[PDB]
Amino acid sequence: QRYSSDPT
Amino acid sequence: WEEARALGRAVRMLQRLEEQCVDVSPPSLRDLLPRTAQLLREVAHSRRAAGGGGPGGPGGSGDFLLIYLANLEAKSRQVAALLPPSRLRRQLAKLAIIFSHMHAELHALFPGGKYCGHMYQLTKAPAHTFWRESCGARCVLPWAEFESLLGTCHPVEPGCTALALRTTIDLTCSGHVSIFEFDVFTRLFQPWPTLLKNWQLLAVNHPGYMAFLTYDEVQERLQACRDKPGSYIFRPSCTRLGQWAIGYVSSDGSILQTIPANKPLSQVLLEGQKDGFYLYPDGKTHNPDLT
Ligand SMILES: [Ca+2]
Repeated sequence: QRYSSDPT
Repeated sequence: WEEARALGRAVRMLQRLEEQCVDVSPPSLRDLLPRTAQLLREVAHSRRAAGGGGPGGPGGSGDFLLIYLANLEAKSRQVAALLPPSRLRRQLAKLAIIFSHMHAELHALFPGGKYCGHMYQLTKAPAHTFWRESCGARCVLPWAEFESLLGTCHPVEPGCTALALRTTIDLTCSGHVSIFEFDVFTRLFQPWPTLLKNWQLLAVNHPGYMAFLTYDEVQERLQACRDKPGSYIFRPSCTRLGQWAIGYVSSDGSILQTIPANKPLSQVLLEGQKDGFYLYPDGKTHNPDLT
């Protein structure tokens, strides 16, 4: 998916 | 009705454009043109009934549609003048974003064709109260009136600053501010009590901010910085309106894009600077101080 998780 | 006839004309114009666009990632004109046309047909059918039009007068449903359809015509003429029987790619990307915004606004305020602008609720409560206290039941205002009413709480300096504000708020580039556009703006630039300072710090004075860029445009732009891990830019999401999309270069040079938590952006950027991820805005040396 286009939008990935918070790299933190 | 004149309004019935205007709605007919708009549907025909979008059908012409849909047919002229027969030659994909969001926002896409191919997708949005028939979706908008289908929604306008729904509005046309709904307007044929008695009431449901909501509180009358300036800024009501009929006023919204007069302004919306005139803008939709102007935007549709721009797209037609551009289409064949890279500057062109950029002009059509910007217009796709405008059409995505016009579709989302009409879906927000006339879902299924049925007006709800007098009942619409903003996402942030302080902003909701400001709108209903200042604007009442209206769903739309011309820019100049909106600037003046906003200034009872959050005044902006006339000239270039005010015009930059207008450019940020006016998603549909119509010259009018709807309650939907004000919802989006007050989500992006929360929190309310410092609304325009937040907007000045992020959208005027921050090198990481981009306006009116698509996902694919940011993927391309940041490749210039792929050998500088920590480089980042931020722009409004096109598909989740009211939310930010942060593009950044990871430790291995990959360009990724993420949508933050419902948190003020200044906080998300301060924490990501601390954690070593959002360091070089647009690949530039200087990260501005958000304290
Ligand atoms: Ca507008």
